[PDB]
Amino acid sequence: TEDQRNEEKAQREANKKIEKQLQKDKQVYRATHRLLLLGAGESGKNTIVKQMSGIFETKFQVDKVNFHMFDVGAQRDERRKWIQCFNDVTAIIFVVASSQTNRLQAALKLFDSIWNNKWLRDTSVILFLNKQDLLAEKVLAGKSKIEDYFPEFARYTTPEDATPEPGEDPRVTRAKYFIRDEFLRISTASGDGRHYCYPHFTCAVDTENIRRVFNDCRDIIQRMHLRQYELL
Amino acid sequence: TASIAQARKLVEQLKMEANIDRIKVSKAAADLMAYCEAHAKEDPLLTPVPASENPFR
Amino acid sequence: ELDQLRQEAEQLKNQIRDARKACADATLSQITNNIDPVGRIQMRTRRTLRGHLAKIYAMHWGTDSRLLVSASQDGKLIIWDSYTTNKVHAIPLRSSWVMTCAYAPSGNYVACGGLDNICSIYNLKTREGNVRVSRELAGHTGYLSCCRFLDDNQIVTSSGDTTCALWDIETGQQTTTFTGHTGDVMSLSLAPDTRLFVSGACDASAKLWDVREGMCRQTFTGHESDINAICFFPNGNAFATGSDDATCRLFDLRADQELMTYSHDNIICGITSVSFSKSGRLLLAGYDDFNCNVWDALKADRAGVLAGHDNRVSCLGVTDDGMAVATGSWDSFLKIWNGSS
Amino acid sequence: NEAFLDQRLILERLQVMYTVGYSLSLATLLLALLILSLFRRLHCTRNYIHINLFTSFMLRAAAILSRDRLLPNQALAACRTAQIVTQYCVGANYTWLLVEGVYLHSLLVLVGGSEEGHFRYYLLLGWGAPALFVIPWVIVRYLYENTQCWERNEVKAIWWIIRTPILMTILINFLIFIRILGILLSKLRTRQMRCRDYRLRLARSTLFLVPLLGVHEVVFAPVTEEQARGALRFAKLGFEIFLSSFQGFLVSVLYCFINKEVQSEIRRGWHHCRLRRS
Amino acid sequence: QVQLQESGGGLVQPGGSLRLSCAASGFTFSNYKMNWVRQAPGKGLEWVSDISQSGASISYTGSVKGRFTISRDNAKNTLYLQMNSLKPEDTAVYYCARCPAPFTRDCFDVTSTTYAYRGQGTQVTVS
Repeated sequence: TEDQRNEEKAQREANKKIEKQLQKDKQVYRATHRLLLLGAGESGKNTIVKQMSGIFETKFQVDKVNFHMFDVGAQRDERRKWIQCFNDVTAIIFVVASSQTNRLQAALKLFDSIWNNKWLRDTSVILFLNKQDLLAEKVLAGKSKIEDYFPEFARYTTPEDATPEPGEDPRVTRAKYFIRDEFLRISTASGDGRHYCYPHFTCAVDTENIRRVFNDCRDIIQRMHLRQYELL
Repeated sequence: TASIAQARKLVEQLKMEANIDRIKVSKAAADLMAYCEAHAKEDPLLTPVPASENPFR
Repeated sequence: ELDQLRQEAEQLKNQIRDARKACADATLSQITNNIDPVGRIQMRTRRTLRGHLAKIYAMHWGTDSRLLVSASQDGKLIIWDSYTTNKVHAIPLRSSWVMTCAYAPSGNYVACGGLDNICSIYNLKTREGNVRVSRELAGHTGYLSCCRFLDDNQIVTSSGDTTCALWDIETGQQTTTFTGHTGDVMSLSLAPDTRLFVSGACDASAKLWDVREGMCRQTFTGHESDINAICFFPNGNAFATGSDDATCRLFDLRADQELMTYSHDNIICGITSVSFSKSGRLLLAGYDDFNCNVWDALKADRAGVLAGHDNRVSCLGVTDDGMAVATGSWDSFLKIWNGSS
Repeated sequence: NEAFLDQRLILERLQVMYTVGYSLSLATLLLALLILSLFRRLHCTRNYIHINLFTSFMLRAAAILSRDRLLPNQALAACRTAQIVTQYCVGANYTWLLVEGVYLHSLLVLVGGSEEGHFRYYLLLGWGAPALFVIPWVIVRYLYENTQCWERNEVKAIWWIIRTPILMTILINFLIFIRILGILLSKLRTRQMRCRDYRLRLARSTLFLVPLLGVHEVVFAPVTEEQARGALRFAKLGFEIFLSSFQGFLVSVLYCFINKEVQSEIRRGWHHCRLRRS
Repeated sequence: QVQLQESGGGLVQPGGSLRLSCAASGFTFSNYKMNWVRQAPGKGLEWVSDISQSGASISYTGSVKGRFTISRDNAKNTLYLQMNSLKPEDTAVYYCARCPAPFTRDCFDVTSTTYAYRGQGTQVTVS
């Protein structure tokens, strides 16, 4: 009857308008960048949020590029169930207190679980090793914490390639690069996916962490595009 | 400590779920078969309906 | 003191095990050896729905088995029309991360929730014709796993913390608190007569709650890992549970023990969703190998395979009428399968 | 003469190889178009650009065969139409290679945004530039110095007028691929990977810059079998013929099948069809 | 249902030896990665060791490397930890945990205070 035709046509307009709205939203969704701020304990998550009800958001745009910072704080301790929800993000900004129990061991056991998860194997990670000044003070104070919590630390020499410290303590630089090597060897142990790790040293309180995040996100996007074109 | 209260509540729950009585698994299987055979015909996925009245064709 | 309580609990557990063993008389697999096999099930996809632009965690068939509402991580809640493939409504959500949805039995409201620890309800029948948030349900601590409309006025939802809750939309606050679980309450399934429900959590066990009285009745510890999906047998006296073991299992309330197991040698990946056919014979089960399966619930013999999905099948729903079967997956496609002969 | 018989035999062999190369080019191009049109899982601006490139190669590899078959009024009109379509499509091939390179470079260097609304501009350029620059050539040839079908171009006025846009487009392609190879080299040296990874750079560079051999081809596109005396004469007459045929074929093949998404899609389709059958 | 219950424990002198055994009877023992976890009397839970599905990949937490030896017996459904040359700092309440999913090389939520697949306490004291 004519009533059925009229109803079907009205549904057709409705579908057309809704699809136009979806088309408009597609550009914004594909343009924005999603980052998950997953930090272990109180390692500087709040101050990193400041510098850039269950979940928190900040819609900050840098260098004409938008971003999302997902600080999932008020969830439960267990992470094996809701962390599968974050396999579509571009990067997982990881924060470590490099200064109760061994916090570095817990950081490593969280990082390698993230790395080896069969759903997050396609998602890249950015490491921010906080508390560089605190680590420097601890090492210069003659405190035997890392040296006896990591037996392998004694048989270690500073890597030659990276040493941009103008006048910092050589032992402090050795500790920094030892922890960086620890995380990097965990990352490079298994290459079952198409993800990378970018370890930084968050020390300066300026607007440099945002620039580092932007550079690493651009690198991730370029890598995924080149791999999609099979050039890389 | 709160562990004492947790253990007491667990024991109480075990008591109240042990007070109940069960039913023979053979009778349970018989009931399941009876339902399955009774409603077997009205199953558009088990026995496909002819495409004339299929709405998703 | 505490050791005495532990010994008492162990003794009661042993008593429960002995009672279950004594009540075990026959085997469902033994007694089904004379039933006619279902045979190969041919299920060709009829409609494909491509409106979504991000992975899908939940869809829910409507009461009349025509409209289906599906949720994606892009913060959209699209209400489809299965027959004509049209979209009736699209609702932008406040929080992008939603892990569940529910279409009301009355067809008026729609629920949604996720990592925001909040359940949001979008009434679809307004004078202005706008899908506005009717009520917000806050009070849960962890993420919100599943929500299921018990009626047009109440709702039962299970959160990440070891706690479910029976809400009340008119006043907004919890009416009953269902405590007793040990891990994250992953799934939840009401009864056909909305008298009981089962909350399958990550402690490899499932409970049985009576909504009005509000205390647990039975515990079924058959599984050996996290339980991702749960669904009652259409009769209302049995349910099937999916887990990361790659095995479904069939419990019965009256027998208070398992009946039979649907494990297969070639399946290694876990189970996302489990559902029954209208008659209760077929047992659909979505897997992580991106290949939904069909099981003969009485014989543990695979009848057919609903292959065709690129990514893991995160949702699986059989229509209330029993005609179609919609399988959304992380590749953001809803496919509506159907039977033919 | 034994030598002259040798020339004749090798010329016949290279001619049949030429025809076989275009036939295989048509076969592979139909295969690629059918795959990218039927799989339905690959519908994006990149695959649309690839489809347009492959259909331009269809147009060339069909018009050139028609011209060869019709080459000795109905016959004169058919020959002139074939020659005009051949010129337009050899323009379109390199314009579409340029559009592909531009799309990749913009996608790889854009500072956010990810503008996917430029497909209209890409299509307009890649299908209109060639005609925009060929029309004037057709007009000037028809009105002044009208040859019956085509021959060796008499004047630089006839050479430049059509070799200019192609040369400019291939120069732009060379520059854009220098930029893209620089970015890829930076990425590869960031990981400090193996000599195999280093060789991957040169492999991808050559397999994506074969079109440069193609622009050399179209600079020396007319053949006429070039009866002369010498060794390099047939050396080039064979190498360039194989270059054209294998260039069309290698674009068609190695720009499509290496795609992991299409490979996974076809493997999935094959597995699902096998399971459904048995 | 997993029913993880350990053994051993007690009081030993500094520099002594102890042998902790873990008994599992509710699951397929050979498809899961079993890892030990200890909790100091005042501090929080601390991962100490692990072992792969077959018994090939073994890791330790540091300050226990070369002193603690972990082994498993698939046939006997038992997990072992041979701990040698103890210190007064080693006293804790050791828990025999278990990764949640099978056939996986990672497991989260093992060092958490509300995990469901770990055993009861095995007090170990050094004086």
